[PDB]
Amino acid sequence: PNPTITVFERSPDGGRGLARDMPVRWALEEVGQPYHVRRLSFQPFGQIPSYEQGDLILFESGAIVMHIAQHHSGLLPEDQLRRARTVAWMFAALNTIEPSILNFTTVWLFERNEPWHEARLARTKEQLLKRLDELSAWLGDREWLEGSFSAADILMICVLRRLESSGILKDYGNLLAYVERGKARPAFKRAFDAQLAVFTAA
Amino acid sequence: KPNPTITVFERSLARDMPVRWALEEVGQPYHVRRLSFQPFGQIPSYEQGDLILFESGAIVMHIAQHHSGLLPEDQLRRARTVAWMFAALNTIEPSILNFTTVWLFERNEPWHEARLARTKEQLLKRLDELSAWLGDREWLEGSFSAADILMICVLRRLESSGILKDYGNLLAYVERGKARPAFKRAFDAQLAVFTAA
Repeated sequence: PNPTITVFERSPDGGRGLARDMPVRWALEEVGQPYHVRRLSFQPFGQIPSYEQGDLILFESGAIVMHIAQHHSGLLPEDQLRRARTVAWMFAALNTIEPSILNFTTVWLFERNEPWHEARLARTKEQLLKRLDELSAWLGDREWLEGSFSAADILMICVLRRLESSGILKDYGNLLAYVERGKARPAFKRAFDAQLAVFTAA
Repeated sequence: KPNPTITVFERSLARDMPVRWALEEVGQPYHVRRLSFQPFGQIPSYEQGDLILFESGAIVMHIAQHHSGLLPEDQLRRARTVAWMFAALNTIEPSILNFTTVWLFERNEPWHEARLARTKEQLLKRLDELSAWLGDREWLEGSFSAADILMICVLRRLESSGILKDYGNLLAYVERGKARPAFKRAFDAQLAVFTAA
């Protein structure tokens, strides 16, 4: 039947589409699968999003986007050489790029109270800047990560959008344009609007 | 299909261990190229024909989906296995990485005991959830899988710290994987490049 995903009824991003349900929503919209939504209040880690389809219950945004991408057309290449490299970028987005971002942004957004705030911020920015240098050096002049738009691009773009609040992507022209390219897609916009409509409802 | 080539440094628990373990578990012979100084400059590279791979999770995935025993055939079982492979490397492993880099690399920095206590509390919460899921189960989700390879390797970076001692079921989980013959064969082959230098 139809997938049911769970989002929070009140988003900490405040209607900015930054929670981990954004990649899921985007993927479902990109694939054209109608889906049901449940709002929650307070899965082995008790987070969002959960993904439900019959007896199957999924967790982790990476794996949800994976399951959507392989049971439908449009998000993964047919060729297995191409498909394996896509999976590499999906893992790279979440275990290589995202932690570098998260370490910096937590200091930048929330740790202004801490005593050695200045010195720790400089250390996490240093590590982030090398990761982005590497990411931007790879992408160069490409439209997407690897050929056609893929589930890796959804994950990488949603990960990179966590850096909008800090303005760090201003020094990376191709990475900035790359995020904008993803945002310009009608599926992103459909997912963004539905996310924003949850925020206005509560 | 030709035998894969992986790439390690001669400097080390390194990221090739899960890849080594997966290849052993599955029985694929493999060549090892050595290096000193992948868009991100990380070991291991995985080369097989025209396919080049990076990311330990992606390499392990590829090994598991084209050979037998590390991924369940059932699509609902298989999907959940992928969830755990993701949870290991983006939910459990960063908490581990953030604690270990304070615990070892940033002793001389004057913000030590403040930062160490915060990362430990965030770690303990992750381990609480992991212990709670695991319970008295042998493995994460049914039979041994590639998720267990990734998780056990992730958890072994906590050996130096001794934090796993208050999580009896997790400590024994690590030993359960270590006692597998394929682990030992992958452990020794990793130790063969350790001694040649």
